[PDB]
Amino acid sequence: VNCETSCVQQPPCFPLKIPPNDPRIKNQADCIPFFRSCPACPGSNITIRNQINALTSFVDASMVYGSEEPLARNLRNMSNQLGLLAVNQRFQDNGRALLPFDNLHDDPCLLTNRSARIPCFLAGDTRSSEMPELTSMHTLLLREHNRLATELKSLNPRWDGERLYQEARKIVGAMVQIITYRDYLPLVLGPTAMRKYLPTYRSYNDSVDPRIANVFTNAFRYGHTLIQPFMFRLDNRYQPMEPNPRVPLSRVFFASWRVVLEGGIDPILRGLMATPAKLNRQNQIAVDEIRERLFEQVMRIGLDLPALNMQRSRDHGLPGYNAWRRFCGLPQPETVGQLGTVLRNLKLARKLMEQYGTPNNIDIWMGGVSEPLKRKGRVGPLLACIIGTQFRKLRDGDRFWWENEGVFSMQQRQALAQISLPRIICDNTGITTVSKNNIFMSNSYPRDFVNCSTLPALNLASWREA
Amino acid sequence: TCPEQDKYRTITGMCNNRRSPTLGASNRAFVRWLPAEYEDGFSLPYGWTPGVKRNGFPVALARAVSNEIVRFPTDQLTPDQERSLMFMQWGQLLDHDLDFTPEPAAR
Ligand SMILES: *[C@@H]1O[C@H](CO[C@@H]2O[C@@H](C)[C@@H](O)[C@@H](O)[C@@H]2O)[C@@H](O[C@@H]2O[C@H](CO)[C@@H](O[C@@H]3O[C@H](CO[C@@H]4O[C@H](CO)[C@@H](O)[C@H](O)[C@@H]4O)[C@@H](O)[C@H](O[C@@H]4O[C@H](CO)[C@@H](O)[C@H](O)[C@@H]4O)[C@@H]3O)[C@H](O)[C@H]2NC(C)=O)[C@H](O)[C@H]1NC(C)=O
Ligand code: HEM
Ligand SMILES: *[C@@H]1O[C@H](CO)[C@@H](O)[C@H](O)[C@H]1NC(C)=O
Ligand SMILES: *[C@@H]1O[C@H](CO)[C@@H](O)[C@H](O)[C@H]1NC(C)=O
Ligand SMILES: [Ca+2]
Ligand SMILES: [Cl-]
Repeated sequence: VNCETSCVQQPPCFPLKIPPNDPRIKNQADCIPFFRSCPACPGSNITIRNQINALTSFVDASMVYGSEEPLARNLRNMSNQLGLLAVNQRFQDNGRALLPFDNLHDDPCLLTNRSARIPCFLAGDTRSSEMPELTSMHTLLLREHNRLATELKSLNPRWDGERLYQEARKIVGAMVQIITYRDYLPLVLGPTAMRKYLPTYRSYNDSVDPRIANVFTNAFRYGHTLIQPFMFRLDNRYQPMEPNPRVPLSRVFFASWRVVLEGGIDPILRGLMATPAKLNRQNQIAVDEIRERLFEQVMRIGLDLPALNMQRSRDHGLPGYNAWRRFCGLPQPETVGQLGTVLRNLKLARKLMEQYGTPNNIDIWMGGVSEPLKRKGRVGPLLACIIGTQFRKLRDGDRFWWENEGVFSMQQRQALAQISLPRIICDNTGITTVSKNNIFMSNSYPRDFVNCSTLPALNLASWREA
Repeated sequence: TCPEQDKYRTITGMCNNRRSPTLGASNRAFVRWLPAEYEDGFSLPYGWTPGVKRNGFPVALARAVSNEIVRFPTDQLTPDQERSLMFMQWGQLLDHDLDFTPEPAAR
């Protein structure tokens, strides 16, 4: 149109307008770029506007393998019968594999460092290069597939390229499910909400709708409150790696060159393990690195992620705070005093009432992250409900869930239960000292760290087809 | 279509549910847990037309709400003593396994 360079409000542009006395954007004629999420039924008078999911809802490691067949076929190593994923042909991380470069028309990763000439990476998801911390996670999973496919070749020399790929895909897909539902989710929802929304798994239910809810796309953006203003990198002895140990986040966005040229995925992964996350507090919601300086290097102006979240919820036509409270079976505050009781914060309730006028109008993300966190959890009652309800549907409505009868054998499940994220790091990086379980809880060195020698690897003896 | 017996997942996600093979598959519409709330009832988002109130109250600018509620001094950050930054980063990685909402390109 462009929505990226213009402030005129015409389809499909819905740009964020600038209020008087803005701390950063002094020009009131300016605006924040915003494309409306394109509808599933374009230009229809009959159907209520709804948005599209480009990925598989299932926890099936589609961020690694892809959600479309042309893309999935391009991500594979098609040269041999080993069933590997394609690796970077120009650069390596100390002998270890890296994600292949993407051939894009307007490549944002080149704009981060102009003399570096390092383009964005190619993975199952298009956002792989958004931040080096995410890239490190993508690369780690790519190496895991290749490591598994190699060991499966030893156990079964009869297996061809197709068989080896699919079997390794099945394991990595199971690995992500285990780390999510055993290690991650209990620490998000807390013990109380974990038992309510995710009780013990029985078996596959073909009557459970496995689709992603529209609200979840905005609700699961709670993690934007956990983001630290810096990217942290440490050497093999877990000390601030020089000369850039504490890099501002506005200068790491799409900075794919920092992985290729400035060390590798090892210093980044050691940082994520030994650095505390940001705590969500009612007067400390989200840092200015994403609130003022989001994609500052690759855009005309820096974006406001929390504001983009609230704009998107309106774009998606999502109901307000109280409507989702009622949905969850939670009380709906009418007055400022009642909102204060719900939030344990009358000061915050006032500020919310100043903006919205009614708790009915509060954007889902805003009212969600505003709620006091559940005991031993990192979300309030409302977010726990939406996130919890979603992940059960993804579990019970998945025919290829790892615990389901017929997906794996008894000994295969018994071996798969032994996997952990720290162990995946041990097997695929040059790091010899990793976090104690739970990895998402362990954040201090050397108190919460153990050697890789004390941690056993995945036993693939049960995958032998004798 | 669908095959009566399969061993692995399809890339698109098709055939995971036998009775409705498009559920959970890529490039399909989101499911709604509540009816959508739009300015015109079906298409226009709230804050599109100036002066039009949502539920009897003026619509606040998303940036303005971000300025008054979300904004805080960076050096005042409270570090989580019980969570690692990997707790955050796995969240994004997992989010990118579940959903991506597409947008039109320019022009
Ligand atoms: C396989 O799973 C499905 C789906 O389970 C759901 O998702 C799970 C992940 C989990 O979250 C679970 O809690 C969910 O239920 C199961 O099928 C469901 O069974 C329940 C219980 O039988 C059904 O609830 C009933 O819904 C009836 C429909 O009436 C209405 O529907 C409206 C439109 O959506 C809605 O506005 C209303 O809220 C209401 O739901 C309703 O007539 C029933 O009324 C009850 O009657 C009981 C006595 O007969 C009584 O005790 C109770 O007080 C109440 O009056 C009841 O609410 C649900 O509709 C089913 N969902 C689907 C999509 O089929 C199934 O049980 C699972 N099977 C196995 C093998 O485990
Ligand atoms: C590494 C830190 C993170 C980012 C950088 C980042 C950025 C974004 C952006 C720009 C969007 C689009 C917002 C818009 O509509 O304009 C976005 C959307 C989503 N997020 Fe963000 N995010 C970072 C961090 C996280 C973490 C840790 C998350 C998980 C707890 C998380 C969630 C999400 C989700 C689910 C979306 C919507 C996905 C979709 O396209 O449907 N983010 N993120
Ligand atoms: C495919 O695998 C072979 C042998 O392991 C390797 O030499 C080659 O680099 C791989 N090809 C790609 C494009 O990843
Ligand atoms: C960009 O990358 C180059 C390496 O090609 C490096 O020399 C330079 O310092 C980087 N630019 C800055 C200042 O970030
Ligand atoms: Ca998926
Ligand atoms: Cl919804």
